[PDB]
Amino acid sequence: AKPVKGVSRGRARALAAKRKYGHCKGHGSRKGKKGARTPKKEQWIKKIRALRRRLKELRADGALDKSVYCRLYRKAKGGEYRSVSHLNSHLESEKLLKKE
Amino acid sequence: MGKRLISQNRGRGTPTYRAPSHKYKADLRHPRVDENSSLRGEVVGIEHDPARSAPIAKVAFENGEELFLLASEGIAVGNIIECGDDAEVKPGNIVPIGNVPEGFFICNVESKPNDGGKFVRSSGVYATVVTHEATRTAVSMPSGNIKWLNPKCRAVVGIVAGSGRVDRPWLKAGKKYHKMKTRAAKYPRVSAVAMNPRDHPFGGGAWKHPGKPTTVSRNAPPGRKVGLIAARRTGMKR
Amino acid sequence: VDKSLIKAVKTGKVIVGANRTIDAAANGSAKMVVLASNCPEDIKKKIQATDIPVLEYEGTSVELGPVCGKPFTIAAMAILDVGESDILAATA
Amino acid sequence: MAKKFTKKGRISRSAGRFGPRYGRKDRKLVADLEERMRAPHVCTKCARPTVERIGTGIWKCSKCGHTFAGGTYIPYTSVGQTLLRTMKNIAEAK
RNA sequence: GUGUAGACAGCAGGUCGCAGUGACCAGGGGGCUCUAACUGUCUAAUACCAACAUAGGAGAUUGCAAACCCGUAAGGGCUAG
RNA sequence: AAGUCGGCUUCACCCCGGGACCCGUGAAAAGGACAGCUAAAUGUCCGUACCGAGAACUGACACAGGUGCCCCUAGCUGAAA
RNA sequence: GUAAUUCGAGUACGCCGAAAGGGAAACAGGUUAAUAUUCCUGUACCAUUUAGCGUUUAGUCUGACGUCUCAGGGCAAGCCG
Repeated sequence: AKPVKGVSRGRARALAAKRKYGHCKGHGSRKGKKGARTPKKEQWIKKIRALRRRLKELRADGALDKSVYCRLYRKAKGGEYRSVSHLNSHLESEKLLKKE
Repeated sequence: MGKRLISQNRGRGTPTYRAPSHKYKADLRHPRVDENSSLRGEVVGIEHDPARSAPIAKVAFENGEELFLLASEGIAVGNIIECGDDAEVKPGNIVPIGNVPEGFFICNVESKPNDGGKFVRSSGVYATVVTHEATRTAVSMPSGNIKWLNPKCRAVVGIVAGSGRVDRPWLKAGKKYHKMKTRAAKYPRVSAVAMNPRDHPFGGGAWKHPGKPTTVSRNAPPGRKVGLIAARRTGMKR
Repeated sequence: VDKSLIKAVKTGKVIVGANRTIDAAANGSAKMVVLASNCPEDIKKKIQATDIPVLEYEGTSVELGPVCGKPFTIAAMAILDVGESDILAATA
Repeated sequence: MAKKFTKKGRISRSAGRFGPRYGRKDRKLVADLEERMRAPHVCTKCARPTVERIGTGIWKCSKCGHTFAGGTYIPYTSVGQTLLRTMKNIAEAK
């Protein structure tokens, strides 16, 4: 049986490495809609899950009592915070953490 | 023989005009009750009736019989429905219309006693008890006519559930198509003036018009009784 | 009565909720149980037979809460300490 | 708490799913019926607004499980309430 | 930078060509009228239309052993209404 | 001949759960489970090749049509079959 | 019923109606020129029946269900070291 002649993938591996680095992926390479390339429900799900996990860890370690935790959780569900970094920045700015 | 009309096809009973009887839940009628007897049952579920687009009540009676009943307004699961000459005149009970006070709302009214319930059965509207006499009792129908029935004729106390169903406009051909899928009625319907003369008395012509008066005699034979049948009058009320 | 009913909770021990009310009736610590117009009787006829008095409220469990200061609904409201009040006398 | 009710957005309501089809009159009728049906309805068994339509004419309480037959788009109709109040007046009289 | 991740978004600088969605793939647009509201259906094999249908509006018959209709009849459709 | 390991992703397949709609409320019956364990015997009949289509069907044809389709399809580019 | 039938609606009792609905149970490898979950090797499973050992919980559940949308977990295929 003659050897199978495959399809080599090295010149796709190099491009994949560059794309991981963030190159070869500009506007002149994008061809699907923004939304086909990044679904909005997926974006929201990851954002809200990150915020919720952050609030859960805060209330677990004791930096956040239940009264302000409820309001912060509803704020996050309402989209007041861009990300965990934004949430932490708001917490440190308005001194919501029960520092000791 | 200019072709038979849609009415003659329906009378023939072809599949295009037959009801999808397999889609229906039950032949809704009052439970059979011997002379001077009663039976009590409990409502176990409220289901949708595809043959009526109205709720129906599933009822388990004392005698081990499970039966579908025309549901009245406010009938709830777990309610005890009584059927008898001595039953409380209350919503959902099956009582003779001679024991219903004047001005009360009834539905599912038997044409004759023990008939099973004939009148006032669609979703929402009712009949009113007007007068009582020794052998006759009068009810105002949803039509507006007065019907004299035997006082022993049974009826469920209340109105039929589902009032206001026709209040929402169809809004869409397919909306009504989905309802027509469950009924024998042909949907959609071609106007007679759009047909050829072989298909209807009104068909044909260089331009659309019946060509003859649309009020037809009551004596006209089948295949000709089309348009306004034996109309007392026509037009919008003056 | 409009103020006696409020003062019974303002200056008195009560436990709201059917579970805690049934527990109080079972263990006797409740002077009585106040039940709304919508509370069943399948379990409640036993506490009726028991020496724990059963008061009937004039309104539903939804509106029993606001008159006793609770934002929620209350069906069984067994009282422990009448306090600065004679709600037991009002019941019976 | 609700949607972004823009300077012009308060007309279509739930009939915004129909676009420019079917006419303002029927769009208004359908929207009003949807609003009335989606309004909260108090349960006659527990007295709290948890009655939702489960089907054409079937209404169920999410709290106590009380299920009953009512109007097609409204749990309680004026004719049914009139009948109930007539019988209540009779019962009070006797 | 976001995200647990897959990935996605964004930035700074350098640089080549006539041309960087480089091939492939991939709306031309606007103004004024007639007509039908619209999606839909149609002369399989010359007519995909303004015709048919449609929701909406109106009228008529009939209380059910009904109106309407099929059968010579027995008996049926509408009607598990 | 090696035949040992890790990681990522995962549709269009499997399990599970939630929500919305009604305007078609979306079948029935056999069978199965709820009391069975052990050991012997029995389990008959029919189909089964091959094509399933730009040559195995159908259209008189080795016919550019039509005929069930797949709950069939690998790498790169690309939203993507 | 019909002049009558091989004709005719309905009712009663039966009986059929799906190789894509429901459904008791088998897999991998090898073997031929052509068959292979069918033959061979290995390892299983199901049904009744017989004999022994024991027995109802009985009438319930399952079979058993629409359209759209979405979460979680897994996985055939795919990809990387």
